[PDB]
Amino acid sequence: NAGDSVTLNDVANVMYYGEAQIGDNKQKFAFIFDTGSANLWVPSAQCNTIGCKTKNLYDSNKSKTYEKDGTKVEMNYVSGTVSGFFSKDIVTIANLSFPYKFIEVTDTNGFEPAYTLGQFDGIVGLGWKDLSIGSVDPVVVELKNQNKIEQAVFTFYLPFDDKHKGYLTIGGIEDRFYEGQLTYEKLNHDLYWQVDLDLHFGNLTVEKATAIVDSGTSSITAPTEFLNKFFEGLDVVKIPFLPLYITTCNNPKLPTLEFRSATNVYTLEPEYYLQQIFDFGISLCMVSIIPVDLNKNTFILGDPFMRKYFTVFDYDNHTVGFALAKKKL
Amino acid sequence: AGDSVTLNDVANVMYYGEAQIGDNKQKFAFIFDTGSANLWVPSAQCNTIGCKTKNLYDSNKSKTYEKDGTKVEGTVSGFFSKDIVTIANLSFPYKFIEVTDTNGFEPAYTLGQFDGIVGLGWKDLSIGSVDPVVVELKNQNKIEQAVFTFYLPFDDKHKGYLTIGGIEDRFYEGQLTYEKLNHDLYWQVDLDLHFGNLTVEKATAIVDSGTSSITAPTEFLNKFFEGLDVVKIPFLPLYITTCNNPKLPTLEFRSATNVYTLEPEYYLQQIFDFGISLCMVSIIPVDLNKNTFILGDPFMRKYFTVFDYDNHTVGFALAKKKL
Repeated sequence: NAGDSVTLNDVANVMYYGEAQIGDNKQKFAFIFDTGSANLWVPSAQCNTIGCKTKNLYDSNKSKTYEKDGTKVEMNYVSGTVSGFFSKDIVTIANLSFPYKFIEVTDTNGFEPAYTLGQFDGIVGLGWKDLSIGSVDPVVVELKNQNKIEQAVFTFYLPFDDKHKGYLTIGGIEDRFYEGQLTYEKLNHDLYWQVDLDLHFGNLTVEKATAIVDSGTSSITAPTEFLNKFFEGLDVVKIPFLPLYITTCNNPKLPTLEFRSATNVYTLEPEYYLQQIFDFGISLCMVSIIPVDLNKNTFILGDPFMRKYFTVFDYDNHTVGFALAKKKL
Repeated sequence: AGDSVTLNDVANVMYYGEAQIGDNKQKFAFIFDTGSANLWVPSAQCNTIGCKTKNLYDSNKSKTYEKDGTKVEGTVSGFFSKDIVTIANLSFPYKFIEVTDTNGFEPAYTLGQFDGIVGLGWKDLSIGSVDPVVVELKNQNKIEQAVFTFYLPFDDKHKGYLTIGGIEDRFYEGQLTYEKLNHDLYWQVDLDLHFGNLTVEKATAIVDSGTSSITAPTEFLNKFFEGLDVVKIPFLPLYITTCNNPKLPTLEFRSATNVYTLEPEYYLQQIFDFGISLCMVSIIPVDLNKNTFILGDPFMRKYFTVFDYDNHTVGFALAKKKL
């Protein structure tokens, strides 16, 4: 149960990034690690677009272990659209080099404006394999298969705020990151890490909601209609044309969020979904609860929820685990 | 003698009006945009997330459709088409873009209540070298001068207007003041600028009905904002200050012969009010050519604007508060 960690750098509580490497010469890139998708991708040396103009581009010419593939591919998100092509090379994460098949991205035009605004180069998928010929095993599964970790498991620890680092630990669950006992839940489908829940948000309930636990979303997200009802009488103001929700930091009306599994209960107090945004004359916060319409009743438990709950993702037992993150390491 | 399209203002970020294409006279919502030079409508064969709630142009239904198909394309794509456009019951043969892919309009194509954009720029700004709609109309004897004007209502509770073919009394006070274009491209103009402590000689200023803000290059803007008590939201183009922030200076723009100003009250939009009153500042960073600034809606709300092809000028006057 010996773990292996990539340090995660926290920018303003909105995105967490870590470093990994590709190529025998070990080209460095910044990544979001995204439990929502399955591939590793990086912006290619031959990505022209404006977005790529600022990023670290992967150069195959300089890697003695590169191996052409050339298969064009296009994968999509909430985020949403991205295109390019498969390449094999040696990838290094935390300290483990392994041969992987990844995507060089040459088109990032439906990754705007998420991409340009961000200080990541590409994305490490920590999701589940596609049933397609021959999609790749996700990096953590591959590691297990190559016998480089003993368990196909990874955890997240995100620090309460700006002044401390976060951690993606691969291949072992480390006591240092939480208090009490992990609690575990069963998954319902295997596209991603999806959990069944009963939600109580202020006056609002939904029985049998499904929550994606997703490390690369910086908010709790919920269907528009339901979030519309959520905010009413809460004295939350939406900035027109922006996904931005502002309220007074000490708003006493703002409820503690409950999510109920079969046996368990997790709550999310205001303080974990509020980020101070302004401080002249009053303390003004953004609320990290935003509307995204996905499948029926589908909610995403992103960074705010994980800032409270250290979370374990076990491919091997098909479960997600939860416990109170330690306040200091 | 003008013809005006009514602009509806949503939240002060964008104004849209209606136009038509084709004999079956299909209707669409357009941004009327002096910072471009083509007409773009979404195509019936647009697929993307965005297009799926729009009014999509269907050549098949219009008997006056004439097929072009020339591929056009930073990151919006389609093909050219000919058909008759009607704007302000002025009807004309035109070459526009049917858009099939919407990602370059999409940091908020989906969020906006528009279908397309009618460009109001200069032919040399156009893809495909299209005479501008107002030029056509003057050539065709359909209006009286190649001239158009914008009146933007200083809030939601009022209609705005794009008037074509004439400069109308009803929109302004005092004299009109004119600047000659430094180039026939954008509606662009040499101004000396004075933003607080920063001055800049002979900057170029694009007068732009499709931008919702003033724009300045990045470094210059972040310097303008230092010590003003303005804060940026991580990760967005949003800047928030207290509404009666007394340190906010009036923008100043000078030509050889005229002076224009823009006080805080024109570049601030109220945003929060629980306890204290908070504002968003309609000045944002954009990097174009070296000393190029955009004078967007915040400026045009103070100043009624006149765009004149014949005399290669823009004119300015204080907009009537009440029509």
